[PDB]
Amino acid sequence: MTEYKLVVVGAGGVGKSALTIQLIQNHFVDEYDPTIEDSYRKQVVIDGETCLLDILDTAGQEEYSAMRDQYMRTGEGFLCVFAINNTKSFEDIHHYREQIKRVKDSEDVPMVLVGNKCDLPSRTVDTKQAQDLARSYGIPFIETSAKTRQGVDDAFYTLVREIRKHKE
Amino acid sequence: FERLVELVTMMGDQGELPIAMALANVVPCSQWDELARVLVTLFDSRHLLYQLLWNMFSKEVELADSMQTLFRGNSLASKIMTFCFKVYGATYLQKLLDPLLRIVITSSDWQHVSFEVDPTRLEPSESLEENQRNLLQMTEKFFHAIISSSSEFPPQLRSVCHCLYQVVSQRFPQNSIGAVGSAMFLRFINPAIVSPYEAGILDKKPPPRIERGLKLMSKILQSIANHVLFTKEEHMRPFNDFVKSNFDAARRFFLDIASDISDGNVLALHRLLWNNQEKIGQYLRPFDKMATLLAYLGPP
Amino acid sequence: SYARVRAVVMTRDDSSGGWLPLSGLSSVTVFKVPHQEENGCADFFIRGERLRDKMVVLECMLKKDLIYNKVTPTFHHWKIDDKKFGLTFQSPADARAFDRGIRRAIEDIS
Ligand SMILES: Nc1nc2c(ncn2[C@@H]2O[C@H](COP(=O)(O)OP(=O)(O)NP(=O)(O)O)[C@@H](O)[C@H]2O)c(=O)[nH]1
Ligand SMILES: [Mg+2]
Ligand SMILES: [Zn+2]
Repeated sequence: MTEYKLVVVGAGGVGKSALTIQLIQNHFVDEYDPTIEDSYRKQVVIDGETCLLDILDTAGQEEYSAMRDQYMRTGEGFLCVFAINNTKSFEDIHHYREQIKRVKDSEDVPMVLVGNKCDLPSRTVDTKQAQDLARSYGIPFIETSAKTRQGVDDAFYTLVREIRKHKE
Repeated sequence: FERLVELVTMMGDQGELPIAMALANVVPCSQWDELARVLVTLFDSRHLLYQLLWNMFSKEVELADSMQTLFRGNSLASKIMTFCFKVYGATYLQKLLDPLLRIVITSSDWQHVSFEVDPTRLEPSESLEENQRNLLQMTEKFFHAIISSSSEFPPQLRSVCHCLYQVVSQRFPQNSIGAVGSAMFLRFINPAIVSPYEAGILDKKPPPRIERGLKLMSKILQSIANHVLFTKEEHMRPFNDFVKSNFDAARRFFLDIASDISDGNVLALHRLLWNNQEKIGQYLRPFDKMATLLAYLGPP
Repeated sequence: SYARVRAVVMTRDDSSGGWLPLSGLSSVTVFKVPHQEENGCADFFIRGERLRDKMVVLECMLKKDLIYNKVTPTFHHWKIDDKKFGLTFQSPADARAFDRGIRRAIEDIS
């Protein structure tokens, strides 16, 4: 089995941990526990290949920005997560992507744009906006909701497919 | 002098701070990082720091949905709090953490000290039982030095945490001290523990094995501060007995600190003022009075 | 609550040189507020409200190192660092029961 080191990044409160838990432990955390750095591992099959997923849950709090150089250095794929009811959250993805490119010294680093909290009825970032921003990046965009577990497998599996195309 | 910052520090009836609150809800989020620097330094220069903190902190708890949303994430008031910890507790953290850090690096570099407690990440030569002890020993003396540091806590922060203590107590009188201690550890103590070099405490980054242990120690220290057991990562559960015992020791330290400067750079406050001056009066006297000073003193 | 009596709260005046009521007769209670789960670690308090208007007149936080002087029956006073607080009881039976309550409260501090 091949190891795929995934990294979840985004602003604080977008649902990075809630999305990670629904993938690993298959249950929705209703609490808000701001993380520093959590690590997980899961074995799964994508497109017929069995593989291990090395998942890294990062700190959205801006005080822990000095840790970003290390996990961007060792990570292979990045799941850029934003919340659809926080326009700030949508625009923060830029500064994460620019630092990933700078430490990788590359313009093509595999990553996926994820718009979380799709269960809410009020959204400040509609779908066509995030689709156009993803086209600017050249990366896929997937709508997810850690509450109802919508698109959580799709978001993580798609990031894996981006790493496969990059390795070839 | 023709430079009147009074308008900014003007207080309405019931202490409204009309100019700052209107400036807080219209300035772009990019400049929030320096708006907190401008307002904190200005109000502190005129002995109105408590009035600024009382107004901005009240707005946060007011609009916060629940106690777990309180001061989590990055908003302007969250920037103001971290700035006050920064400019007033830098010397406090520096002289407190530097001795313990130099004991961890200069000393104990003799042995193969490893704090790796994740089994799937552990080298075959190293031992899990031994590394688990190494982490708890380091975490113990670090935690003891913080709890015993009450007599060295600077007064400006003690005023910030108490101001934070009272404002939340108006809506959540039960266990309001918990919110102070978590934000205290999450936004001030732990970020400097994880990255001592970037915080200005050390001259260079510690060795890679120490950096892994400091990161794991701050995860434990945060669990103690949040008064919550480890429930996510299975390899942090072995420390639940350690964090369950030190719950109320930190709670006593939080109850302690929560109970009762040369202004520099010649801030181009008017440069900040007029750039976001457009449509300040979107509300619902000073804006009319402000326009005369802005028209006479043209933007630079 | 751990105990519940009706007594007059006392405060030592440094200008007067003796103990004086804080102005009313109060119902003094000893209770705990759980930190998290009800059957878990908690904080302990002494609280007294005047009977006429249910207005709080004394609120303490019990500590393990707290000294509790029982110089005479129906009169107890203690110390919370800078400030000094006291109580005078209407009967020794009420004073003894209130002492038993805070004695077990400190035993449950942990
Ligand atoms: N309605 C709804 N709420 C969600 C969803 N995902 C997360 N939340 C809520 O978002 C809050 C924060 O979630 P969390 O996963 O801790 O966010 P985070 O990205 O981990 N924050 P941090 O960066 O500090 O770790 C919690 O209240 C959680 O319940 C979602 O899909 N729908
Ligand atoms: Mg998280
Ligand atoms: Zn407790």
